[PDB]
Amino acid sequence: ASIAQARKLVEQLKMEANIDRIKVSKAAADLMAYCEAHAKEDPLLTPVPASENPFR
Amino acid sequence: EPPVILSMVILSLTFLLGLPGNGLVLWVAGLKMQRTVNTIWFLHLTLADLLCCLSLPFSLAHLALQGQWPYGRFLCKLIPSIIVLNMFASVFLLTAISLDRCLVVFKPIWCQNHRNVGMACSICGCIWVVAFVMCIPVFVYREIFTNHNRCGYKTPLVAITITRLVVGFLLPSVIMIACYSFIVFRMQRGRFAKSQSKTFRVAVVVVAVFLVCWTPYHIFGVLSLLTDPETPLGKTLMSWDHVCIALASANSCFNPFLYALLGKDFRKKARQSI
Amino acid sequence: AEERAALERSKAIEKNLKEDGISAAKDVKLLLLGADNSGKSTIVKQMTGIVETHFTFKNLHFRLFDVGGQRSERKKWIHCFEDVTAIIFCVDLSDHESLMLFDSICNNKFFIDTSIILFLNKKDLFGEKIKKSPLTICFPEYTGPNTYEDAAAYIQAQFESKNRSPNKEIYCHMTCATDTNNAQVIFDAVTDIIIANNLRGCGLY
Amino acid sequence: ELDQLRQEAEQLKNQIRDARKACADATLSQITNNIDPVGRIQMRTRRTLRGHLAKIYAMHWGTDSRLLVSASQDGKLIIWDSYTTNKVHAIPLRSSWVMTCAYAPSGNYVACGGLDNICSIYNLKTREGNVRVSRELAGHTGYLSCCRFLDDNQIVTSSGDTTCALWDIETGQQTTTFTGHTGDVMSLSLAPDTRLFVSGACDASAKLWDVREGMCRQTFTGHESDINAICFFPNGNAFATGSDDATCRLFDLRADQELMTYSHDNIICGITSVSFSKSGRLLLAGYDDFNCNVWDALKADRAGVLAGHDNRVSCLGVTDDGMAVATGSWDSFLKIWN
Amino acid sequence: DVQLVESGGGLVQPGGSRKLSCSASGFAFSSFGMHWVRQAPEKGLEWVAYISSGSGTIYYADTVKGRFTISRKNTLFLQMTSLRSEDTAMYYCVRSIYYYGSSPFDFWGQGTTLTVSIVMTQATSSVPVTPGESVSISCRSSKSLLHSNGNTYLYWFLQRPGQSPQLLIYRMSNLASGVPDRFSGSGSGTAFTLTISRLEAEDVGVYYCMQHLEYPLTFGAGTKLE
Ligand SMILES: Cc1cc(C(c2ccc(Cl)cc2)c2ccc(Cl)cc2)sc1C(=O)N[C@@H](CCCN=C(N)N)C(=O)O
Repeated sequence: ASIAQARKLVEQLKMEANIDRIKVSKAAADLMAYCEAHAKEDPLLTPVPASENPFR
Repeated sequence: EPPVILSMVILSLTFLLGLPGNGLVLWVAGLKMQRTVNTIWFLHLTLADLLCCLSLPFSLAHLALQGQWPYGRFLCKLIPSIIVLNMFASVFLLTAISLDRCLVVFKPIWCQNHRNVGMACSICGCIWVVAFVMCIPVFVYREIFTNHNRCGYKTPLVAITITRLVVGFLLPSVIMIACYSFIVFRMQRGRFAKSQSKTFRVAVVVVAVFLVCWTPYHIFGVLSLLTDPETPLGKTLMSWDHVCIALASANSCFNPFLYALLGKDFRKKARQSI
Repeated sequence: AEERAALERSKAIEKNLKEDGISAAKDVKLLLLGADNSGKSTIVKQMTGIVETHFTFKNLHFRLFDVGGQRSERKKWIHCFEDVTAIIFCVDLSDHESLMLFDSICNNKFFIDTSIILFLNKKDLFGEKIKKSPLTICFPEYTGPNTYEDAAAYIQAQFESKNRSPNKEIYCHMTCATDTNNAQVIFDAVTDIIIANNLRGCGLY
Repeated sequence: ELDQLRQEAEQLKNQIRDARKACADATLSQITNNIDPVGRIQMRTRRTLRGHLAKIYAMHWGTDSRLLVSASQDGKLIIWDSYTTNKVHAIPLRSSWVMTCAYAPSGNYVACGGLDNICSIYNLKTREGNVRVSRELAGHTGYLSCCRFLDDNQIVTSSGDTTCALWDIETGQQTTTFTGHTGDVMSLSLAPDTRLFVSGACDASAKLWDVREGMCRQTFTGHESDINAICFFPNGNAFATGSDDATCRLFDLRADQELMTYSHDNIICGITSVSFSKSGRLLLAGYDDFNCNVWDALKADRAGVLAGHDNRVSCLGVTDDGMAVATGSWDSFLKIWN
Repeated sequence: DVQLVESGGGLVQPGGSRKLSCSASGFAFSSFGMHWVRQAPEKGLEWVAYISSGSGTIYYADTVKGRFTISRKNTLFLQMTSLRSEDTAMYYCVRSIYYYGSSPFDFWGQGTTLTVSIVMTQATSSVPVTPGESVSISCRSSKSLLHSNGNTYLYWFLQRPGQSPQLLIYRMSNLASGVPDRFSGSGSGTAFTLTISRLEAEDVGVYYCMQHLEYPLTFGAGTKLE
C-alpha cells in the first residue's frame, strides 16, 4: 500500500539529490555581467528622448 | 448704509465659503468618481451651483453702483436671466433628488428592472430646458430708464411674480415633505427601526434649511405686490430686498455640505485627494 | 487613408459592449451553500465545475449557483462571488459541522455586508425523532423540556447567535419539503434586501 | 519499514540541505556593494484603456509589442492596439468564471480557462470572418489557473487539482502529465527556449519541470506562505517568486538556493504579480495595497512607486523590447506607463 | 466555400435604367465593406462605388455621382440611372475588411455583363516572355505614397484570361494568402516594381497596380505578359 508511495518518495529524493552545483559568487558574477552588458539599451532605466517615444 | 453693507457682508461670506467646497465637490464628482445613477444628480446640482457662484462679483459691482448702469442694454438684458436659470435649475434638481429617493424606497422591482443612466440624463435635460423657459421673461423685459440711466423693470408683472412664487415654492416643498414623510413612515417596521431616528434627523435638517433659505424672497415679492411703492412701509421692502436676495443666494454655498459630503465614500475620496 | 474604418469598427464594438453590459446589469444573483446531502437538491429541483439554474418569479430573474463539486480550499475562489445579493443556507435538522461552516462564512472579510437566508428543512423527521429520541445527545448542555417547539427555538437561537456585525440580518424559515412556498420566502427576503441596499446607497441609511 | 523509510527520507532531506548550504560562500549584496545606484525612476501614465466592466484577472502581451489581450469576469475578452487605444476584437465566452488568458507567439490563437475545468482555443484568422472556437480540452478535475502556449500545436496548463499536463491542440489528448505537488498550483512560467518551466504551488514550494521527459528536477523551499506569482530572469538562469508573506525572493537555478530577499517593515499586503526588466536590472511587483514598487534587483532597495490604481493590482507585464509596462486592477482599468 | 453571385444585366436603350444585385453566402456579410469595379471590353478597370460596414459611409467616383446608388437578406444592390453608351462594361462585386492587419480586396465576384444600346502610370504595356524566365513590371505614381505612420499603399492584381482578378501583393510588401512564393514586391516612395521568379504557364495574363491613399481610387493602364 503506502510502501509504493514511500519508495516513490525516496526515489524522487535520490534523483533530486544528484545534481551538481556551482559557486554562489560565480552565479552573482554572471548575473551582474548580464545586467551591465545590456545596460545601455534598456529603455526604462535610461529615459529615451521623447522624439523616439511611440507613446508620446 | 447698514442694510447695504450687511448684504455685502453676507455676499462676501457666501462667496468665500462657497467657492472652495463647490470646486472640490465638482472635481471629485466629475474626475475622481465613476458615472452612476446617483452621481448625475450631484454633478448637475454642482454645475448649477458653480454657475450661480460666478455672478457674486457682478452683484457686488451692482451694489457699489447704487442704482446706476453706464453699460449697454445687452448685459442688463442678459445676466439676470443666467442667474435665474441657475437658481431654478438647482431647485428642480433638489426636487428630482427627493422624488428619486422616494421611488427607490417604495418600488424595488420597477427600480431594479428599469433604472439606468439614460433616464437620469433625460430628466436633467428636461430640468435645464424648463429652467431656460422660466428664465426667458427677464431677458425679454429688462430695460434701462433714462434723471440718470438705471436698470429696472417696467398684468404681466403680477403674472410673472405669481407664477415664479407658485412654481418655485409650493410644489417642490410639498413634494419633498411628502416624500420624506412617507420614507419615515415606511422605516418603522423591520430592520429600519434602528435608523428611523437618523433618517428623521437628516430629513428635518434638509427641509428646514431649504424652507429658511428660500421663503423670505417669496414673502417679500408678495408683500411688494400688495403694497404701493409711494405709500409708507414700502421703503423697508426696497431697502432689505438686497439682504433677501443674499439669503436666497446663500443656498449655493449651503447645498454641497448638505448633499454631496454625507456619503462615506465621498468623504474618503475628498480627504484622500486633499 | 484607412485608419478611419478601424476607428469606426472600434466604436461599433464599444457600443455593442456597452449595450451588452446594460442588458446584463438587471440579473439577481444568489449563492447557494450548505453541508453534504443537506437537501439543497430538493430546493433547486423544486423549481461539472459549477451548476447554474435560472428561473423567473414576479418579473425577477433569479440565478442560483452551486459550488458543491469544487473539492478544494474555499479560500482560493471565494472572492469571485463577492457581489452576490444574498446567501442561501440549508440545514438538516434530522442529523455540528454546519455550525462551524456558518461561523466561518458569516465572519468572512468579503461578506461583511451580505445578508444570509437560513432554511430549516426535514421538520417532520425532526419531530418524529424527538418523539422517539431526545435532543440531549446532539446538545449535551441543553437543559429544559423535551418538546419539539422548544428544541427548534433553541436550535434556531444557537444558529442566530453566531452573527456579530450589526449591518446584516439573518432570515430563518422552517421547511418540511412537502410544500412549494420556498419561492415566496426567497422573494420576500430578496425584496427587503434590495430595499435596504438601495436606501444605504442613497445616503439616508 | 514505513518508519525506516520516513527516517531515510528525513536523512536525505538533511543531506540535501547540508549540500545546498555548503556552497554559500558569500552573498549577492556583499558583491554588488560597490556599484552606483539606479536612483529615482518616475514613470508617467501615457494611455488608459477603459472597456471592461468587472474585475480584470489576466492580461498578456503580443509578440509584436503592439497588441494586448485582456480577460475580465464579464464574459468577454478584447484585443487592444496599444499605440492608438483602438479595439480589434471582442470574443464572448461560454462560462463567465475566467481566471487566465494567453496569446500565441505567432498571433493566430488565444486561450482561456477558469472554474469550468475546460481550456478553450480560438482561431483569429478564419476565412469566413468572425472568430470560431477551434478546440475544447477537458481533462482536469480542478479549476485551471494558468495556460501558456509553446507553439501553434501544443499548450501547457496548470490546474488546481495538484496536476500539470501537456496537451496537443490537434487531437486534444494529454501527451504528458506532471504530478507531485501537494496543494493548488496557481502560477506558471516558461523558459526562454521553451524546454523547461516552473510552477508555484500552495504548499509553499516551487519546482523545476522539463517538458520532454515529464519529470521533476529540483525543488526550492524558502517561503512562509502560498505562492501566487513567478517569472524568469531574461538570461533564463534565475527566477523570482512572489508570495503572500509580503516578500519577493530571488532563486538561482545553478546555485540551488535563494540569493536575495526583497521586503521591508512597512509592507504587509501580499504580492499578486511579478515581472522583470528586459536588461534585468529592475524588478516590478504588484501589491494588494493598490501600489506597484519598482525594486533595484542588484541592491534589494526601492527605486520608485506607481500610484494611480483604486483597487488591488491583479496583473503586470513588460513588452518584448522593454519600451512599456502595463498593469490591470479590479476597478476595470488598464494603464500604460513609460 | 465563399461565393459572390451577381446578376441582373442585359441590353438597355439609352436613357433607361437597371438594377443590379450581389447575393453573398458563406461568410459574415454584416462585418464587411463592399465595392464595385467595372472593366470596359477593351480597357482597364475603373472604380465605381463603395459602401462601408453598417452603411455608415458611402463614396462615389467622379463620373457617376448623382446617377448611381449603392445599398446593401445578405445581398448588395446598385441602382443605376440615365445609362449612356459609355457604361457598357462588366461589373464585379468586391469584398474588403478594414482593421489592423487585415487584407482588403480579398475575394472578387464573377461579374454581370451590362450592354447598352492620383495619376498612377504604368509605362510598359506589353513584354515578351517565355516559360522558365524571370520577368518584372513597374509602375510609378504622381504623388508620394508613404504616410506619416510609415505605411505605403500599393496593390498588385492579376487577371487570368477569362477569369476574375485575384489579389497578389497588398501594401507593397505583403504576400496574400494562397499566393505562391515566387512573387515579390519592393519600392520606394514613388517608384515600385514587382518580380516574378521561375515563370510557368500558370502565371500568364495582365497585371494592374493600384493605390489606396486617396479615396478617389485609381488603377494603372495594365501590362500584358504574353
Ligand atoms: C434676480 C436679481 C438679481 C439682482 C442683482 C443682485 C443679486 C444678488 C444680490 Cl445678493 C444682490 C443683487 C444683480 C444685478 C446685476 C448683476 Cl450683473 C448681478 C446681480 S436684482 C434681481 C431682480 O430680479 N430684482 C427684482 C425682483 C427680485 C427682488 N425681490 C423682490 N422684489 N421681492 C426687483 O427689482 O425687485
